[PDB]
Amino acid sequence: ATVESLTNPGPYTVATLSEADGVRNGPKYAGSTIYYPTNATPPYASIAIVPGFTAAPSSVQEWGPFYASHGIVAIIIGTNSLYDQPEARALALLDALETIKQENGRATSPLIGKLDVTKLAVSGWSMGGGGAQRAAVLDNTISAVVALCPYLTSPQLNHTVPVLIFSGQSDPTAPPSQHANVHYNTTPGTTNKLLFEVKNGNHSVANSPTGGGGAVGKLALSWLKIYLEKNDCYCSVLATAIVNSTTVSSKISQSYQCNNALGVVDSKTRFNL
Ligand SMILES: [K+]
Ligand SMILES: [K+]
Ligand SMILES: [K+]
Ligand SMILES: [K+]
Repeated sequence: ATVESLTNPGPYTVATLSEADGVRNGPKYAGSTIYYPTNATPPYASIAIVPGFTAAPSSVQEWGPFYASHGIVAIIIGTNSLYDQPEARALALLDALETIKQENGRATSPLIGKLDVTKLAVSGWSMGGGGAQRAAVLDNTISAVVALCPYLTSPQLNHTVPVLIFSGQSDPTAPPSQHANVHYNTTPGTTNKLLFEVKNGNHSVANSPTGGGGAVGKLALSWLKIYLEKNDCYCSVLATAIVNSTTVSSKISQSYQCNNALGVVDSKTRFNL
């Protein structure tokens, strides 16, 4: 229940599963690795993560052990090129979530009976981060979105899913003024949302929780503890992590509501260089 609880490595032991073990082969993506805690108390929430178009899962793979070491199952999927559009990326993520849902009943799976399939999140890089936010539109029962330097040009983001957007100030591929910032502002004002731009960060800056000197992981994990796991003890943690993280940011926009130990906080603050 403190910003110290956001340490990389968390406390749980991490193991992995894949199609090599019998995991469902989802038709809408190319390969999965499931990172899961071996010694957390069931059930576990899950997050599905997808890299940008053409990019291999190794580009975002450090999120897997990070989230799983904190009790959150992570399914990282690859792509074979299909369509150069963030909407095929949304459907890939939804198919990854179906793989998680089936995994909860898969005979011989170490995760049989251990997944809370109503606590599902999505995350993605570049067009995968546009896809993650569109996945929330297409399936508004998803519990959180973590977008990593998202790319999506003509966004309709009509959803109520708490969404955390990371961006890179120096991102040439998905420049924040044309992407992340627009995604933040077109998401409904009543939707819980948070925008964090890494000062001088390139397009890859949120590909690992170590981005922003660790700020990326601290904010992402706090966000999921609150909105995916429904653990209000992490409301004040996120707030502290945000203040602590301003040193490495060039822009923060907050518009989210959160219950702490003493009451309700409706944060709408903005930081700019
Ligand atoms: K496949
Ligand atoms: K799979
Ligand atoms: K705050
Ligand atoms: K809001």
